[PDB]
Amino acid sequence: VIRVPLPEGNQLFGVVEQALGAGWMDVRCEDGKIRRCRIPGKLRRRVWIRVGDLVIVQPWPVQSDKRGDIVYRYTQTQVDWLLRKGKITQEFLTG
Amino acid sequence: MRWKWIKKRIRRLKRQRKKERG
Amino acid sequence: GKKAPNGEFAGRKLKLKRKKFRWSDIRYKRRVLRLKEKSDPLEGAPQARGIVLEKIAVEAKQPNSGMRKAVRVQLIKNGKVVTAFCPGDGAIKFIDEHDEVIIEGIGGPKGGSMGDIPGIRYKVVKVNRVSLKELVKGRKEKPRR
RNA sequence: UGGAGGUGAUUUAAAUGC
RNA sequence: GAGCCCGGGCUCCGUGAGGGGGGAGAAGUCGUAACAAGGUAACCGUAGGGGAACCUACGGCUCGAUCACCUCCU
RNA sequence: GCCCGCCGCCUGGGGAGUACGGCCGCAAGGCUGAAACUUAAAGGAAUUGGCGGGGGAGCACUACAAGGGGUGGAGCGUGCGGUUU
RNA sequence: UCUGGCACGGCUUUUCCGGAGUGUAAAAAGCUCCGGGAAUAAGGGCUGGGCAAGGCCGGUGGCAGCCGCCGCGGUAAUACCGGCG
Repeated sequence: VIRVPLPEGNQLFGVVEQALGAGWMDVRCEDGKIRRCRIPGKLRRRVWIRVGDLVIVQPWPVQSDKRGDIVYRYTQTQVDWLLRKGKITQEFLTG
Repeated sequence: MRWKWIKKRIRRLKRQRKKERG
Repeated sequence: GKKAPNGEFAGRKLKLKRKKFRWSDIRYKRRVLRLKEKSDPLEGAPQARGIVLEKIAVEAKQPNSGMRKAVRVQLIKNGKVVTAFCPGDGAIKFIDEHDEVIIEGIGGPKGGSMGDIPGIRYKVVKVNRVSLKELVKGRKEKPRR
């Protein structure tokens, strides 16, 4: 049985657009905005994210439309599962 | 280093002093 | 001769020496001119009220990440833009935009923001002339407008 | 036993890592 | 004999497109500069040149290099 | 070193030996010389270790030479990578 | 629960009420004398190292926060929040 995390609350699916340096990434999100996202350290040590990965984002409580933290990165087969459940669209991933 | 800096300082000076002279 | 002239009538040289060499203490120089008093707004003061233009949250420093609660307040007579660090957990809540917010420094006037915070020179005590440590405790008073 | 010069010098061994 | 006014000059306060640098963030790129002789020793003042680190010339210095070769000194 | 006389210079780092101003210089430049801001270090000597495309001494047979045989060519046995299921 | 605490038994009785003069050269200040008369206003900070002067449980999980510095929070936190000491 396969199990895949999904965005909880106001959390958003996102595709990673650009690497800025220092754990800051520009992420195009599922509501249509580009957020400047932080990688919590607890994450940076565990994974290697890259441009054109799909992520869960936790927006910040101030400037919700401009900043967030990336909170979970998806593998390639999870992304396929999220395409097949209709969680994400193939048109959103490419951009 | 101080090679660097001397010519950087000189280039900054000139270029800027060019911008002042102009 | 370890420096100094020693001699009855020389003293004046002494007297100017010290003073000449006093101005290598940044702190002394600064006060005796009054650069402490001119630059880092306040006009020197203990504290300053100001209108909360908006609420902003900024990032933490180098080993760190966490969303500090900061306001943007405008000092009223000073008429200067100040970004500011807010004590307490929940807080950013009890501060409505366009309530009065009295502002102080925090941890040596030198410029030194505390280790975590990059910029923030200053502290907030108040929301509508009642403080933040009074609003972290539920009973003591609770806010208006 | 420990110190200062003068001149051969050796290209057969390759950038990077949070 | 004041304030007042007028024409010009000079200076200072509130504030402005644009522009300079700093201490940083450290996940993109280029290179390997220095730190080991860093793989062409390194620095140094001066001059030119190169995208960059930097290279080269001339003079200096060892805070200079590793044996080797030669020379001195308790 | 220990004393006595005078003189220059320093007063944490980086900003910066820069800005501005003045002085000097044909020019190139020099002399004089901050502040805003930022940092819990900058630094020095020695100790240990690891390291260097460093030097001496000594061994080795998973070393190399010397030497004998062979793997890599085929068929098959086997375990694996992969693919298939 | 022997630092101390509680029951219970007894004592005294700051504030508080009432009276005398005072003082006022009118009050108030109500002090001061006397009668009545209750065990009856205590808190704030900190407790990782510095400073130690002071440690466990529960929550939380490099978050939220703490922070004067050095650091501390990345799933057993004495450092955060709450409680208990």
